[PDB]
Amino acid sequence: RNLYDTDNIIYSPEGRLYQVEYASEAIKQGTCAVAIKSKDYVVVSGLKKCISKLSFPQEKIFKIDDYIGISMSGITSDAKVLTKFMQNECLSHKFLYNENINIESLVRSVADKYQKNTQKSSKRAFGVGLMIAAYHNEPCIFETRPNGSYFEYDALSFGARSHASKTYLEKNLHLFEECSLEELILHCLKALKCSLSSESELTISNTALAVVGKNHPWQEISSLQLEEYLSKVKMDAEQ
Amino acid sequence: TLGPVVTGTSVIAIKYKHGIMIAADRKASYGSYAKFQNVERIFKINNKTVMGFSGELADAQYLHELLTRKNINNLSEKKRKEDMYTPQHYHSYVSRVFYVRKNRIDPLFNNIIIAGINSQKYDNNDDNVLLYTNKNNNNEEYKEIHKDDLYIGFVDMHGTNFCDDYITTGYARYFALTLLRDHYKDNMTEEEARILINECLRILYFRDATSSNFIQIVKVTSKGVEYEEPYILPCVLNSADYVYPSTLLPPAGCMW
Repeated sequence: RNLYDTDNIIYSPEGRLYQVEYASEAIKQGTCAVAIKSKDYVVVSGLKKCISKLSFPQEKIFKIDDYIGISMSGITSDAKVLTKFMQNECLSHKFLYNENINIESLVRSVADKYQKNTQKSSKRAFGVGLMIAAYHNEPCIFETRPNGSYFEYDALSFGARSHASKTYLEKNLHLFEECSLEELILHCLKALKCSLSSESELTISNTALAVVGKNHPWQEISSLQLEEYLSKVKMDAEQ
Repeated sequence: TLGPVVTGTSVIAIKYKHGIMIAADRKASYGSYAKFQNVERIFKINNKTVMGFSGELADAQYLHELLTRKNINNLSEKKRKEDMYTPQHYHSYVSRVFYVRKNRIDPLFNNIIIAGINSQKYDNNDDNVLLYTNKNNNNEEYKEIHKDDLYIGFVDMHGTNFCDDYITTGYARYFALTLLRDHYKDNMTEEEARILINECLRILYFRDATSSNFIQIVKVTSKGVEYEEPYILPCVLNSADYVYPSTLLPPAGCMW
């Protein structure tokens, strides 16, 4: 409604915060990221955005701590601010208490940071949604939204045209829990491909993939290993 | 706090096969005046962590309130037993507090022991935490806890902090520490640990003017944190030359 979307502290007659809804709308315009987890591992894959022929693809997944990583969808400046916040929180917890931070408390603090920006008219919601993959006694996937909510998932996918990925995940969810690491990586790549347009293809340049696990600190998958996995995906899809 | 006024004497904590045994006498002295004789100097932080102090009672109480509220916040945020803070976490917190106050030159006139069980794999006491009712006071055997799963840590006024298999504060650092460095051994049973601690406390009672023989023992075990019934330590002199009448010594010279 034209009269109630001017500022972020005004509810519509339906009790809606249109500015926060538009901050969320910013998320749907980003590239697709998918994250799934087995009993031991979290695999996070994403599509890197290439502006043009001569441009390098942009980063999609970032490391927060030894066993914490994130993917983002939306405004990159907001994603950077939140990433710096999370990295400093993890490092300061390690400094003060000589132990890893609790991922639930980290996500709660990030959600509070989200919320505090929606209460004043001199501020605005973050136009970025975060996917947080971590290992703290177990694999965990969190999604933080612009309005200050956070949820925990067994599989998650956001970004542009990610409903195909969601369909694939809903179809194959029962298989992820008992999967091995290779099977989980293949499943994540297959969901990303499901999102991907047919004209586009998954290559080592435009695909980002990371794993975090029991004794597996958050690590990006090397280019050679990624090429092997993509070849496997193409071969088994050819059948 | 410019200095100590009402003070508590040494505390002794040791590891034994079932957990942590920590002992302190229940006396707080206002100088040379033993004004308070039933004071509590060991506090429960949570089901696996205790804090003992030697030094100013006011600063000890301030720290105890800080730790109580830290535990309450932890419990509020807890979703699984693994979320509860550990003795190592509390030791780090207290060390940071002391370091910052040293930097401000506004110290707490205290030496602190933070002891407990650094593990959640020996019981399910933290599945449902009760703060205002102690079900312990229906008896199952204790669990043999590995020494590496136990934690005793020391913090001093300057923020110096460390951990060991046994920690002493106050005057204990001489008498009890000598006896422990001689006779302590791993996987002691409860009775052996109590006998060693009782020897140390008896020596302290004989050689320390600010101590008493009214003792409080606290056990951190798989059953949780248990306060024993305070008891009077029997302390008899070890020589008859002490009791020998002075009139039976030669009346000439300096025989006193």
